[PDB]
Amino acid sequence: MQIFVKTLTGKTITLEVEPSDTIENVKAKIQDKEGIPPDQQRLIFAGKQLEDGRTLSDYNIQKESTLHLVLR
Ligand SMILES: [Hg+2]
Repeated sequence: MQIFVKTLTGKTITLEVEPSDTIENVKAKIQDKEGIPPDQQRLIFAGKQLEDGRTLSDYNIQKESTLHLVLR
């Protein structure tokens, strides 16, 4: 499914992911696509900071959802 990642620069990146994917993989996808080191990625959804060991499904993130990316 497709999801959006809104960065603080005003750029929104599109990503193809599965609800079963882990947050660490999502960060991996972002680094692969935008080159942002995973260690600097702070993802937020619904006011919650996402944890590397959890999955998108754990947070109820569905298609067309928008995550927020703040660089650490
Ligand atoms: Hg938002």
